[PDB]
Amino acid sequence: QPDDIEYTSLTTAGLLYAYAVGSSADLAQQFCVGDNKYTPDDSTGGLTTNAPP
Amino acid sequence: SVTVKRIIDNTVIVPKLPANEDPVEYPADYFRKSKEIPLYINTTKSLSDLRGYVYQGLKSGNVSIIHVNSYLYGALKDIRGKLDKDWSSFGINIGKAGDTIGIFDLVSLKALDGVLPDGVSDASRTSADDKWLPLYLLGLYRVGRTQMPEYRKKLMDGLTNQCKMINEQFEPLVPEGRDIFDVWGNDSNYTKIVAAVDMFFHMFKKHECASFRYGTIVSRFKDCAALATFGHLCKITGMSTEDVTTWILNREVADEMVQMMLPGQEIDKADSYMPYLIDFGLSSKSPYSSVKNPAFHFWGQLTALLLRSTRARNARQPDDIEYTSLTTAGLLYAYAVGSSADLAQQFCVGDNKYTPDDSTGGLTTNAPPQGRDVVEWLGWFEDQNRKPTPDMMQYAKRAVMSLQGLREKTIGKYAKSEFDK
Amino acid sequence: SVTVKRIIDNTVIVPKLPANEDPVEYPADYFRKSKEIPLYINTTKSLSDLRGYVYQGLKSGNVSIIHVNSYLYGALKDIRGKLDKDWSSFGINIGKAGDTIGIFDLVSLKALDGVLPDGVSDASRTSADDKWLPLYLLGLYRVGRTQMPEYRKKLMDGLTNQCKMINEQFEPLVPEGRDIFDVWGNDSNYTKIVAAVDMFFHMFKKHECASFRYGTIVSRFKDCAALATFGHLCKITGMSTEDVTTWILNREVADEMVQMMLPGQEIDKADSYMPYLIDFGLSSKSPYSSVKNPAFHFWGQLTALLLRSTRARNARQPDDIEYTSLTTAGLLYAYAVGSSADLAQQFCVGDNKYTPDDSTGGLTTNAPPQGRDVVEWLGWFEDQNRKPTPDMMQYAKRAVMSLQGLREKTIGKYAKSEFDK
Amino acid sequence: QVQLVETGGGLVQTGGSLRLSCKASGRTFSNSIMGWFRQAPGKERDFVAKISWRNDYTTYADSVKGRFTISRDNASNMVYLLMNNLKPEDTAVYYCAATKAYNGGETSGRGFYYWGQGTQVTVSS
Amino acid sequence: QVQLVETGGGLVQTGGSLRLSCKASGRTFSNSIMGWFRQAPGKERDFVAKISWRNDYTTYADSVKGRFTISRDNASNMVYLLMNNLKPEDTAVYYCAATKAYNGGETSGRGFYYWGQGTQVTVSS
RNA sequence: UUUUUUUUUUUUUUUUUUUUUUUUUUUUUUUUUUUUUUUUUUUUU
Repeated sequence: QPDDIEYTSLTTAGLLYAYAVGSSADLAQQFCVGDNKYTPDDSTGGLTTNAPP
Repeated sequence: SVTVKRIIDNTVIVPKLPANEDPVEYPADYFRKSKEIPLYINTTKSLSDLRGYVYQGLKSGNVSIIHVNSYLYGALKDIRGKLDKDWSSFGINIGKAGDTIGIFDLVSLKALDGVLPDGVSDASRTSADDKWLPLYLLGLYRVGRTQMPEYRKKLMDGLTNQCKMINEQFEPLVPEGRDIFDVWGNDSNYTKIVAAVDMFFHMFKKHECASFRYGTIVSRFKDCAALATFGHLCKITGMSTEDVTTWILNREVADEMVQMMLPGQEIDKADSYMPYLIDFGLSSKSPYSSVKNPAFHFWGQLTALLLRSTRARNARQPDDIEYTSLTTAGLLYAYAVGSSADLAQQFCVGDNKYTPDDSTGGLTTNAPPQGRDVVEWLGWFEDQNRKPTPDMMQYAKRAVMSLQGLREKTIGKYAKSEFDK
Repeated sequence: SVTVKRIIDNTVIVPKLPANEDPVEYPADYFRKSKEIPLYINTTKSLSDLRGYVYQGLKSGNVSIIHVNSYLYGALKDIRGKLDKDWSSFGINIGKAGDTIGIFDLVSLKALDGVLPDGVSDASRTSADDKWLPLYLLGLYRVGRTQMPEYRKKLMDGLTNQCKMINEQFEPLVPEGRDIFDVWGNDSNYTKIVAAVDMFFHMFKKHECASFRYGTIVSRFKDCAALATFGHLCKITGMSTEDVTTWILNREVADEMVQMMLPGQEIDKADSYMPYLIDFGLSSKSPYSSVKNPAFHFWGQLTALLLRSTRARNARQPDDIEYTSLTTAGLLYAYAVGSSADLAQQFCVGDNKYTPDDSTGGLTTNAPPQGRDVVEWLGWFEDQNRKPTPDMMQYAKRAVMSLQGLREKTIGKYAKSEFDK
Repeated sequence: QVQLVETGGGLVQTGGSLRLSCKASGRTFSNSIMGWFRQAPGKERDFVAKISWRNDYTTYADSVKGRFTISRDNASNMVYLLMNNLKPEDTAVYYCAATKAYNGGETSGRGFYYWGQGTQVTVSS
Repeated sequence: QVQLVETGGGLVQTGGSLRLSCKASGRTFSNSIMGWFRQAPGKERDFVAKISWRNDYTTYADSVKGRFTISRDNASNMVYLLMNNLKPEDTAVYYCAATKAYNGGETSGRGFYYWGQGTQVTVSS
């Protein structure tokens, strides 16, 4: 742990970055068989706001 | 590569990383260069001389690897086996139909040239030694490749097999002897010998000298760990190799899967030069190793562990990979295989089978999918906002809890430390 | 095999795995080739010579297996019996009605050609030594099969059975002797001898020398554990072989179950060559082993353990199988057998029996089925969304808890650690 | 053995009405979006209506808004398309479509793994 | 990629009305501000109306207050601009804009990462 | 009296790394640390 740095701000930035990478797994289908891929549903309109990106 | 700039003054910055080539060599990219692998060996000394040469060389600390190779050739030279079918690999017909081939028909014998050691020869060493002296020399290729001292019970079981060959066999090595044969794996000709032994007796499993495979078996698929975890995952889940290939949901795991599934390396052929691509010098950097395929090893090994694998507990956790995304992928895959047991009747008595009921009109939505389709489980996982449900984390907890005797730097301690709290 | 594509760019990938043959050899496929099994033995040296050869060779570490075979033929040849009915197997009429056959009628005697000395000759050894030396040599096979300090546990009974024949018997081997007779497991003629002994005395039971089949009983159904788990399941559940067969809900267990039940291997004959297919060299790879039928072993054993079997808690957990699906299929089976007690009156006094009341009209929902039909329990399990009910998991907990002293790598510790918590 | 069976088509005059039934069988369509498409003679198949599983949220093509009423019954495993106030423009071959669980259904045809053989709808003057 | 499609423009007389529809696809706009811009040839591209994801908060330019009516449907993934009481000054090319998630949508064009090709709107006497 | 990290020569900053590697897995075979047969209160003149 180096000396004479802004431990607080750096910890908050690394906290938001680590929580972003941890939350957003960004899973996506890579291989398919019968040429059937995951097609997401866009008809979800209940307004699921206040959720992380 | 995309333009990056600092917003405070529009200064352009080019983020770049120290590169590491480490190119990977496939076995097929070798036989298009040379249509045969050479084995350099010295044929001047006689058999009875080399016998005592490496006996008294074994008893002391001094011994020449040229003497043990040049002795192994003479000891294993006049051994034969008749093929039941044609044998060919990488455009090399080493045998054909009812041919009777030998162990060194796989490699082309050349000649080693230079100064030879004097070798403090010994006499009075009869021929029965050659019944086990190769098995010794071969087995120490295995013992010398493990650095844990407790694990070198392999030397004791070598003493058991040789003691089976001759009842009064006793280790011709000092307790310092563990220093002697470790460098034996560094002589490319020695590795080309053990690889030829195991590649030989892998076709002839009925031969009386099959015990010689002890020690040489670690040469087959040496530096090929990830390719084995692919079969382990294809065995623990129960899904075909293609179906498991569909559950790959990470970019790195997909690139490594394509790297492993290059279609010209004979990874499905039974008796081929491929499993010995390291000792045979076919490749200096393997394409099927957990060093060049870390994300696949971590992913498949963790997914196997969550499915109650007894082998996966001690697999090592590689460095510099996306542990978070890979763990969410293995969590979803594992929970999908655990939830969807896919039970179905197999045998019937009065030709009455379980007929399902389609009249269930209550609409039990927001329930996990019924099978193991990647397409459905990805959508169900998108209904949970791509965050694991409490039943998933509890499923993983119930699988990694009651895991005792966990070594450091293993995926077992990783999953235990990740899900048991 | 189906085509797999990487959706990033329509590139084709072919996932393939290192195959492994390991084919399975059945006993009947042997007798269609050769209509008799040969036993190689040397008849030159007399009996009283071999009695001393083996005796003084036993006192030391050096003893020839050819000497103990050639001796055992002499010590057992004079013993014969008479059949109560015909005895034939795989089209080999070894006896007929009241024929008096010998222990070596089961095989055909051939001659072993090779060089062999007298080792050590010994006199003074009476013919009474011929009354226990065979029993000793045969028991050393059973002692040589196991490898742990219970080696001595079976050895000391090998002693306990000798003081019956001669009160002053003492093991003519050193404590090192644990290395001596393990070797004897690899001599084909020895395994054929012990297999002939057990196949013989299995017909003429309570014959005065039936104490010899101690040590040769481990040869009957050697490498045939899976069918023993089938009989154990049919005994613990209380159902028929067909009804138990219907409760197989996994494709792997189905393939293995069809593999075991080949209609031409005499697996139901009383006295047959089949139980000794390993030692009688009839098969190099057994069809009915917990190595070629791992899923049926784990399933049929875990289901027995959940039904409070005592044999099951020490059965070993096979590697590379579908642990999750097999556990669910065993939980449904065990829960159906445990809930459906199916109590029914068996005897009546005043010719009055229990008459059930059909005048109950309450819409009983989710009440488990009344019997052990797979067809109904699959529908009920379908109503539970193919997830074990909390009363199911609770039942498994009540069945595996309070289990103490569970050896590692067993299904007992697996069921305890999987259900109890 | 999953399949969609369409019935109810035929030839009618302009302004008439038809009712199209779709029997879905082989699996469970609880979390599946069901739909209808139509193939004009010499033209690629086009979207007309889709009904989801989330509160029966329906999406229609602009060519049929106000004329077609799509519905579904999960207890009967049926999907209906009510064709009122028809036009010769509506003359085509109507197919029933089904989607894998929690998988989206798009108007272009993306998603919709399951299809039927279809039925004929002819509208004349 | 994510794209925005504008339909419903055209040439009308002064006092008429148009209905611009914008289809936003390619991602999720649950926490994204939608909006409309316009550009007259030879003049600056200007702001007309925007609607946020918070309570559908509407912000109008003074040049259209009382005449235009912007709305959005998230279940339909669309955003409409209702153009009542049109003027010749309202002659322009109208673009649909959608800012990134949790980001502001300013009048200058700040934010508003996504844009559409636009639709023509001409108003004459 | 001074003083005030039981801080600091300078570099440095996994008590990381030759390379390769990754179940302190595996000869094969098998896997109740079951069984001679009876037999089953470490019951009883």
